[PDB]
Amino acid sequence: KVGGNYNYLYRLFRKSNLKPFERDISTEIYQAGSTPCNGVEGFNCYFPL
Amino acid sequence: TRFASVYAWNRKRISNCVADYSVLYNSASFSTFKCYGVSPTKLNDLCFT
Repeated sequence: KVGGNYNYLYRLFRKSNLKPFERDISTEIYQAGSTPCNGVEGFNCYFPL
Repeated sequence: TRFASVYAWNRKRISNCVADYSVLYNSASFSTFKCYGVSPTKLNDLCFT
């Protein structure tokens, strides 16, 4: 019951397996710039949050 | 290029052959390419009926 609809965040990122008790606060847009992104750089911009 | 209507969608059954999924996600001619349930990368390492 609050208007803060953009204060609770979760991640859909993959290929980032995280070991027990580590933190990854690096907030970067996903741009592989290589073959595994449809072969084009700048596309597949997956927002981590 | 000859594709049927949405109400008369044609069904093609493929089985008993080796499937090459590398070309599918490595072609830029597909504007939209999304897989539900299974990641496209892992599809090359799984076998089905």
